[PDB]
Parts: sequence; C-alpha cells; structure tokens
Amino acid sequence: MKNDLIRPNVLSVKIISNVSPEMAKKLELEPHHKSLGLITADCDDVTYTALDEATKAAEVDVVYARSMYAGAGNASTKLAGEVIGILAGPSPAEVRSGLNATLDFIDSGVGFVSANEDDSICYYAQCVSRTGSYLSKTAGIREGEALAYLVAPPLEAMYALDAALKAADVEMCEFFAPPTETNFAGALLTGSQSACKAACDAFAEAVQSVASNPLG
Amino acid sequence: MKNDLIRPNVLSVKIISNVSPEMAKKLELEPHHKSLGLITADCDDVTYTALDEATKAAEVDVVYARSMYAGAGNASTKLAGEVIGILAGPSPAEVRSGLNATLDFIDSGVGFVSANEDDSICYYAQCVSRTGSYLSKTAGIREGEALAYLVAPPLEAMYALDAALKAADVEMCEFFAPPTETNFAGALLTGSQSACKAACDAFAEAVQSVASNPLGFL
Amino acid sequence: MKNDLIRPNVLSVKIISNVSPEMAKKLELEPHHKSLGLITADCDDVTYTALDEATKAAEVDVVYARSMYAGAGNASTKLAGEVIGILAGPSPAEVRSGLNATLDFIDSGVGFVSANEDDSICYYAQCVSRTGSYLSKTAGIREGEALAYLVAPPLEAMYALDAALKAADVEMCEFFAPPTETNFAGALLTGSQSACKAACDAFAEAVQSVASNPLGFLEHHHHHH
Ligand code: NA
Repeated sequence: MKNDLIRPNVLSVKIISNVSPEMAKKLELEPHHKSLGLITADCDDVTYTALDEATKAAEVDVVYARSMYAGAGNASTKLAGEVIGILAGPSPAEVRSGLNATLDFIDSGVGFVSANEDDSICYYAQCVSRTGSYLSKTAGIREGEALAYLVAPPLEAMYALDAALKAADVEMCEFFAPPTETNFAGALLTGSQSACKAACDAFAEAVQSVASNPLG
Repeated sequence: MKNDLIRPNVLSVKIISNVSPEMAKKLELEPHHKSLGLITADCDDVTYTALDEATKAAEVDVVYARSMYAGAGNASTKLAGEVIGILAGPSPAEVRSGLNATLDFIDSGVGFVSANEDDSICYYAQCVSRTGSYLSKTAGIREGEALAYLVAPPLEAMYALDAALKAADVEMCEFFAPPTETNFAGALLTGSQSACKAACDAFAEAVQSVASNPLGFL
Repeated sequence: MKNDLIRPNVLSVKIISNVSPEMAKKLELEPHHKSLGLITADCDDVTYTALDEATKAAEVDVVYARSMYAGAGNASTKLAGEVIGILAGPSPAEVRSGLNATLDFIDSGVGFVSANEDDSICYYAQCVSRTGSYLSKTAGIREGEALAYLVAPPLEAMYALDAALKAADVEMCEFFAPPTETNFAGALLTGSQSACKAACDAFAEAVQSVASNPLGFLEHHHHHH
C-alpha cells in the first residue's frame, strides 16, 4: 500500500582472503587490497548507499558494484538478486567490519517506498548527509558532501527530478539515464544538507503525483 | 492468432513546462528547448515511429528515446513498459501538439503482428514513407526519405532481413544487432517507398516461415 | 535436485544460403564467407561451447554470438531463448555440417549442473580439452589448447573463481564480469588438461558450498547487531 516501506533483503555474503593475483588484476585492485567482501541483495540502490556507508565505517573501498538486468523480480537464480557489491580491504577483519556496516545499513529502515495501492510504483528518496568514498566518486563531488539519492521508474523519475531541481538549490551530479539495468532512472543531486532534504521531499511528492494520475 | 495485430498501449504521459537548467544540461538540451513531453508505452518500435511522426506535425525534437531491458512483459513497475520517449520544444503548447500526434499514431492501427497461433512470435514490418527528424537521424539519411522498419526476434530477424534485402532494391542503414534491450533485432532499410514496402512484405513472409518451421534448415 | 544435469534445448536453426552484401557488411564478414548458419537455444554457454565444436568439424567461423537479457526464463518470444549464434562458411554444405556438429554437441549430455534441491542455483564447469577456433580466439590461446569454462551466478562465480585459480596452475584468459546479459558471471581459464580439470572441480565444489550456506556470515560475524 501507498507509503509502505519495501523491505530490502541481503541474499548472500562471502569473503575472499588472500585474493589470487589473477583476480586482483581483472578487478584492478590496489596492491594493499588483500581481502574481498562479496554481497548480493534484492535492492540495488539501498545496497549502493550501504556500501558507501561501509567506506566510512571500515577501512574498505568499493571496488566493484553492478546491478542485474531486469531487476530482482526477474532473477533466474536464488542469490543473484539485483546487485552485487565487492568491498576490498587489507585484511579479513576490515572486510568483515565493512560487510557488517553494509548489513546494518540495509536493515536500518531505509528502502524504496510504495507510491500506490499495489506497490507497482515505488521510489527511493534518500538524503545522504555525508558521502563516503564510493558515492562521491560516482557523483563526481567532494567526499563528505551531502547528496540526495533519487530513484524511480523512468517517466516518474524524469518528472520528479525536475520537481526536485526546482524545489531547492541543488546540482545534478550524476544522472542515471533510463534504463538502468533494473529499468529505473534517477540522479544524485548535491547541495547543502537542507537543500538535499528539500529535493528528496519534492521528488517523493512528485512521484506520488504521477502515480495518482499517470495519463493526465 | 497468426496475422492478428498486437495492440500497443500508452502507459503514462506528462509535460514539463519549464525544464530546469540542471536537467537541460544532463539531457544535453539546446537553449531553445524549454519544455519536455514524456511518454512511456508497452511497445518500443511503435513508439519510436510515433515520436518520429510527431516531429513532422510539431516543432519538437526527440531528445531522448530508450527501450527497457527484457521488454514490457518483464516490467517490474506499472508505467515502465518497454520504452521512454522525451520530446523537447519551445513551449508547452508545441509539446502538447507533438504528444497528441504521438498518441494518435500509436492508436492508428500500426503495430506488431502475430506469426503464430498463441502470438508467441511477433514482428514489426512498417513502411515509413517519409521520415521525420528522428528516424532520419538514426538511420543516417536525409529527412523525408523512406524506411522499412523491420523488427523480429533474433533468429527470425536475421533470416528475414536477408529475405528483405533480396526482395527489393534497399540498403541497410541501421542494424539493430541482437539483442536490443527487449531481446529483439532487425534493421532500418532505405530505398523507394515501393522498395521499402516490398522489403516489409518479404520480411513478414520470412518471419512467418520460420515460425511455421523453426528447426528446418535442410 | 543437487548434481542434476540441466538439459539445454535448441529452439531454432536456419541457413542463409547466399548472404546479401548489405548483411555481410554489417556483420563485417570476410569475402569468402558466403553462407550463414543461425541457431538459438535456451542455454548460452553450452551453445558457445557447441559453436566452438562446430569450428573443429567443418569449414565455419563463429562470426556472431550474443546472449539475451535476463535469460531464457524471461524470454518474451518462443524462439529467442537466451542465445543467438551465427556461423559463416564458404557454402551452404559447410554451414550445414557446422550446424549439425553444433546440434549434436548441445544434445551430447553437456549442461549446467544444479547446486541445490530446487535447481534455483546452477553452474557450468566445463573442461574443454581441445579448443576450436572460436574459444581459442576468445581466450587468446592457440587452437587445441585446453580451457576451463566456468560460469555461475555473480557472487558464487567470484568466490568459486578464486577457489579455482588457487586449486590449479591456470591463468585467467577472459573474465565475464557480473552481470553478463543473463545475469551470470565466470571466466575462461587455461593451462594443462589436468590443471583445467582441477580448476573445474574446485569451481564446482565452491559454488555448491555457497549454495548450501549463502548467509553463514550472519551467525559467525553479524551476531549482536
Ligand atoms: Na519475468
């Protein structure tokens, strides 16, 4: 139902210790990246936000993170979900700490929100008060700055992004041009904390508006 | 049933009246693009043809047009369908006109055609007599030239494209290499309107022959 | 159930006897490529392996080979499956011979293997003892050299690739970064035949290990959160 939180779920977690040189090469790891933390989940944007949080909570970098084509509901296997993330660190301890922070964030109450009665339209409007090393790299903004992470289905996202950009003094840093692998769209916007918040609120309101009147 | 038209459906339409400068930047709009028209639908190629038709009826440009992975039947949300299109124009009135032309075309009787009994194989064989500014650009030909717009599932499309190219005096302008986002394939072919129609007819016949005999290669 | 072979199926096969120049150009064919063989199936990596077998059996090259987004289970049409392959040769006879070998290989008993009770996790751990021209070119090795062709879902594949690389004297030739179109991942590894077999064995064991315990981390390391 409308305004319900869609609960995100982690599906698998594993660790690689003393990563093989052949794999380190293909993943373009740094010399000091000895251990990898692997995670899959059924919600990509929540997991991306969680991985970024992990770079704050632990001595890890996000070295790989990709979404699956057509989304979790179309997964052909049990553990694929719609996202794979890989953290890299100097030791299993740091990688485990990163994965724990990732899990904590995923389970913290964050998630996509339903915009209609049968949850067939959903959106993500998450304000990140200070970016870690992953989302700042991705957005092309300074580490530690705030951002609004805004995602919705393609038309809703374009309409609502326009509403968000007019609601506050924010800049569009990275555009998730539709379709993402999961057939969504969105952007990372940056500005002051209060501006980003204002953008998240306007975005959510605008998605709900389209959902209530798709053909008007 | 074979030869049945598969009706295309529009799912969502909205107008942005005064696009924000930030959005205008990431969409790489031109300064004269003040208003956007957004549309999604459950059939990508019909929509692309419709959008191109809109550029003939109004002063709008197709500034964005993309298909969704795995097609409308696999959409995870209500309004995603399998295509999003964005028209840009100088005013909301002009964008509204372009959207109305787009909608009219989508509901004009064009569409994919079934090749078999349960409609599990379908194809698009549409002759565009006079391209607008969108398809001409993507095909790399002058505006106002004719196209055969040919789409089918991957093998059917490769086989039928060969038949189309042999049936008529046409050239391949743009190859939709399998898979497109929707797991189809095909091409835009150009030539005279009559040659394009002949290519459409041959493509159609060839897709149907594969559907009736999918494993036969001897 | 676990260790069950997943049977691959061919969906469509055709020959273009005399390819048009317009198509030859877009496919970037060689002048001597006069005929095309087309095939679709519901399992991409088995079909790729089969196409490579074709190049050992007849005068054909693999000139096109691509997987479908989100895999065969999400196909929206009857013949799309999850793969299209195109062979090119100098004549219809050679293409027919190539397609024949392709079909035979697909129906030989090769296939993905299930890792759990409901076959919701599967993998491919195929030792190609003698590569044809397609896989050897893909891997950047000489024809006839051995390959381990390893594929599994994304996390399983990353974990199991690391296991495979450590279990034998092999080199990573090609990495299929997750997601491939079908939302899998894997690699082609090369080495001696025995080394490739060891890699295949280690890969299979590692995937089954993840399948049986995908979230062991929670109890071991995530307690008191
Ligand atoms: Na599906």
